Amino acid sequence: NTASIAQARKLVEQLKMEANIDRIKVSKAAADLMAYCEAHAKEDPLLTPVPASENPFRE
Amino acid sequence: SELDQLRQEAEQLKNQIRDARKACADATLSQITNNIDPVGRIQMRTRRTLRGHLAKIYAMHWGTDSRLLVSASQDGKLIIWDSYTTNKVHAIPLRSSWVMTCAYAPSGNYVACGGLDNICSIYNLKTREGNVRVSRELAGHTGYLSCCRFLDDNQIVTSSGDTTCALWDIETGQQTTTFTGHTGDVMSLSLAPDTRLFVSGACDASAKLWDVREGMCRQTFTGHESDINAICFFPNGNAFATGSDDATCRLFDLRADQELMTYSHDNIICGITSVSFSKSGRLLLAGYDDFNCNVWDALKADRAGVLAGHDNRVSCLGVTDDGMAVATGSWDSFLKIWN
Amino acid sequence: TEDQRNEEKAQREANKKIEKQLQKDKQVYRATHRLLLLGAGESGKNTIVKQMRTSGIFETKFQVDKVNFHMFDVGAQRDERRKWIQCFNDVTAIIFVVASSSYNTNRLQAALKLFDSIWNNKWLRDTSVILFLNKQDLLAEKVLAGKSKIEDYFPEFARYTTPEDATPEPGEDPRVTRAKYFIRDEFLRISTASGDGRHYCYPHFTCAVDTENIRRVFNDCRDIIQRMHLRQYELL
Amino acid sequence: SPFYRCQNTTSVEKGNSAVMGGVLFSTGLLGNLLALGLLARSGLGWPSVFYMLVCGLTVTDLLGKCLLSPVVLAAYAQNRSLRVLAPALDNSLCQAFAFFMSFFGLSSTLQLLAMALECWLSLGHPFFYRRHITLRLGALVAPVVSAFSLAFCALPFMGFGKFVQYCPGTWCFIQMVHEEGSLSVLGYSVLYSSLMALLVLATVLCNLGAMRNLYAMHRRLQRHPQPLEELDHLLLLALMTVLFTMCSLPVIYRAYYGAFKDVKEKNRTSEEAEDLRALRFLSVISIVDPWIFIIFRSPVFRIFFHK
Amino acid sequence: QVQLQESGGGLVQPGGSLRLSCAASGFTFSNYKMNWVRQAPGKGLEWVSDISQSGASISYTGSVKGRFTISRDNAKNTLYLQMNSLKPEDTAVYYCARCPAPFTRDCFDVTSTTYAYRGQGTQVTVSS
Ligand SMILES: CC(C)CCC[C@@H](C)[C@H]1CC[C@H]2[C@@H]3CC=C4C[C@@H](OC(=O)CCC(=O)O)CC[C@]4(C)[C@H]3CC[C@]12C
Ligand SMILES: O=C(O)CCCCCC[C@H]1C(=O)NC(=O)N1CC[C@@H](O)C1CCCCC1
Ligand SMILES: *[C@@H]1O[C@H](CO)[C@@H](O)[C@H](O)[C@H]1NC(C)=O
Repeated sequence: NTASIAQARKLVEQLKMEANIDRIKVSKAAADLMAYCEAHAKEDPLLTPVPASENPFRE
Repeated sequence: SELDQLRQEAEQLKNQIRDARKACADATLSQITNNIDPVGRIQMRTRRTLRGHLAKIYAMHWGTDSRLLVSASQDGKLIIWDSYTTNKVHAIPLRSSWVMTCAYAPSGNYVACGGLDNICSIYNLKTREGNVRVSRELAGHTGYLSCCRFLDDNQIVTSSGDTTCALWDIETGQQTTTFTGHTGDVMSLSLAPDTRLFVSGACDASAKLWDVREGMCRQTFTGHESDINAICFFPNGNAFATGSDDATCRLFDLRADQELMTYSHDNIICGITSVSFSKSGRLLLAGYDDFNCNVWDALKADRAGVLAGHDNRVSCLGVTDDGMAVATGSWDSFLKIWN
Repeated sequence: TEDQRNEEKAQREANKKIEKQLQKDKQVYRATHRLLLLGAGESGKNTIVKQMRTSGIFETKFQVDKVNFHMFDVGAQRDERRKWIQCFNDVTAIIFVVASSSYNTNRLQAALKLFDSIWNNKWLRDTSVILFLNKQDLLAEKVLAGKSKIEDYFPEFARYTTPEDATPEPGEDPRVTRAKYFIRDEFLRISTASGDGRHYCYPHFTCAVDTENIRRVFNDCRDIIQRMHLRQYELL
Repeated sequence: SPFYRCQNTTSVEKGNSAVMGGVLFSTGLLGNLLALGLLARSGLGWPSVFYMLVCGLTVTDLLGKCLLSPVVLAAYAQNRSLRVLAPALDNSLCQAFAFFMSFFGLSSTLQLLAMALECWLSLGHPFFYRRHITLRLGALVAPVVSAFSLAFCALPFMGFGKFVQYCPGTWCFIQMVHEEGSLSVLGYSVLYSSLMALLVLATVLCNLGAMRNLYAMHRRLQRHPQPLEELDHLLLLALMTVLFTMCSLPVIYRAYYGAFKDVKEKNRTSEEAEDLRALRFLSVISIVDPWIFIIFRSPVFRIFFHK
Repeated sequence: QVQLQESGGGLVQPGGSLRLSCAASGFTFSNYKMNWVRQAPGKGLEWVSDISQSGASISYTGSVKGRFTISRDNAKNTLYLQMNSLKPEDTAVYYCARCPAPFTRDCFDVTSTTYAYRGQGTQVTVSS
């Protein structure tokens, strides 16, 4: 019983600090992830394949 | 009873969190997308096959030069490869044969590994007039080691099967910080691009965001419905992806504090063992128990490719820092480099 | 490019030295058989360890007829086994130790449930289990003269009879013969339901004073290897 | 009167037809092609030591039939004996025919001994098998056996034996009878068949040792789509042992009968027909090899005739 | 968020009857095998019964065979345990347990202490 109430006291305190945070809209967060991918699309060799002369694994 | 009152207050606080997340869910990631061009068909070929392990491979980790690779197998061996030439650079025999994880230091001077012996062993690769030796053994975990990642040459963070995470001072061998709060075996950890935060996934179907310099849990994410096996940060550090036993990958946003996307198919009924992102974050690569690796479009959640070359379970996955190639380890004792 | 050619020559020589060492390690690896020792503390698992002869795992090495065996015992892990038990999918056999006298908490039903999950796990479908029903002398006391009963925990024991092919021990009461073979048939019901010819169960009755279990592990492992070799002749 | 009538003849003797020599090739071609068709589906996905040994045996059985049979069938069609079949090649066609016929008999016997040794070691000494028998060793059986068989069967080319043409003139083989009893001619004929006798004896003993372990394995399991059990593996080993012994002894008996019985009490008409049946019996091993080792193990065949 | 909530327990005379319910949420209920486990006031956690994904595969522990009946309702995501002829030995805290993974024949740690996919339980007391 002592270990049960001790665990429940820490569960309440953890939920208090997680409830009082500032959150942004999902649309704002989705637009940031989408804008990150389009600004680095040309730098992704798996997305845009490099020429065979620039590929170190092509023999 | 006082125990009943705490359960009621905890249940009240969970409803406040759920309403706050629902208040900021004005749109979905699919609606913001669905006007952008799809990825297309991603067709990668095997460029290298690495042979020499005698038993199943459990982990691999790329070096920061995107050329050297370390892998761990349960034949009690740790092999460092040169992926450009397929030459073996080092072969470290391990004291315990049950290794479950391995790591490569960003400086390239050290390699760590651990497993069922509840010890994280550090190996010095730059020994003056000698071979590779054990620099340090880190003891203090009461469960099996599941993951480890270097912060620098003197700090490393580990996951364990005793529902805890720890931060170590390698020079003194002592736990600087203990991260507690999970109620199941922690299976994976992923460091942020700036080594101030990390995320962990455990067998309680939840993921937690930790602050390294304060040792506290900031956010908890409860999207999955089974054990989480893998976790990986987005390249910008504002999101991460998880893989679970419910045959589903999910994407979580830190600032929105909720799940964004689910990556699943009707004919996929096997768990996910490893996840990783491409350099830009557009692709999400996941290793599965049906011996395959699926390439997902992270923004549109439609499968773009399949990596099918292993005869047994795919256990580990890794993308280079320059984004040139991916590496897959498997239970058939082979590593492949795809491009 | 003289230095570039020399450093690849030096890298090729270092790869040759590693491959020679990995040939010696391959011969040792396939000449050694690995076993997992699984069981509760009360079951007499530690008594089996001395018969064969903080830390996360313990290892015992013994040799029977110039054949090396490495047995591993789980030392410091939590009771949730569903993650770390996948590491033992390629062992030659799993040694499962059961306290046959612990039938009245129901430790016998707990051992039956653990055996069911091991037998039906998807990563353990090709791993054979050597089953040791331990402490037959303790079972002998509680059945013949003791008032302890097994029908209350297992109602099917009333209809059960000794099989005709069963061989009672010399100087053994018939009543304790039914007790031993009823517990054995509980495990054989699980194993024969979904064996499918991939893995097999080898049940044995054992005691602390036996000192013959090391030979019985050798004989069962020989049969396990023979049936693994037989699967290569159905080549299509 | 020389013992071998057709050693200089230039035509096929009256009273012979290619039906018997055409049936053996026709049945042996369809059996071995089907077996290689099944091996391609499984191995290439359109391996064990036994898979490597079986492929080497099937390749030898297919090469032997496709290389010897058209020469025999051409003789019957053109009404010309084996030494005037190719006038640009003269009698070298008969010498090469006899060399290859003895090579395929010796090579396939040595391969069947290695397949009997492999099955006896894996079931009789499983711990010894795991330490020392590897996939590299199983891939080196057919090359090393063929290299030895090519060198051993070339001893008459070095002056230790003879090759002669047999009636009706459509085949050539080792000379087994010498009128003067020369030790040069008769020494190799006895040495070849004595070696073949020891290989057949060792193959039978190894198959009996493997079948003894299979019965013991079935006996333990009795105490307690569909995969092959122990007894149908024992059934296939028993069938192979009976046919391999039955089809190999006529050749061995002719070599000893031709070296230790005086020529004057032998007749000639009966000896011609008996030497022919000995090599027609030896040809049946290649016909039944694909069925015992490949086709009867296929799940595709087991659908039609379950057993 | 995987949640299991039990209800239906209470004080019952010997030979009486009780029906327990387990409302499930946060997962696909039809993909998992469900279990009932209990903890006596002195002993540890003990497995009681289980039922497969579609029903039709039911097992009990020996002491409750012929008296307990486990039932499933995939439409309502509810697990049931009908209890008949209750004994004083049945006094326990009964928990609703879920197997760790979907589409699996085996269930490993449902009786382990601190298992994540188990509910808070309900108290059943049998006394005259
Ligand atoms: C002159 C022409 C008309 C006839 C050629 C005669 C030989 C040169 C041939 C006939 C038999 C052949 C052998 C028959 C079987 C095999 C097994 C074969 O191996 C396999 O098929 C699978 C096993 C493995 O790959 O090791 C390797 C070639 C080899 C030795 C062949 C090598 C070439 C041989 C000796
Ligand atoms: O002269 C006549 O009428 C028939 C001549 C008798 C020889 C048959 C030749 C040919 C044929 O005609 N049919 C086959 O199958 N052949 C090929 C057999 C061949 O695989 C075998 C291998 C083992 C060693 C011995 C030969
Ligand atoms: C065949 O010719 C040889 C000489 O080439 C001769 O010695 C031999 O007796 C002849 N055999 C016959 C005619 O049967």
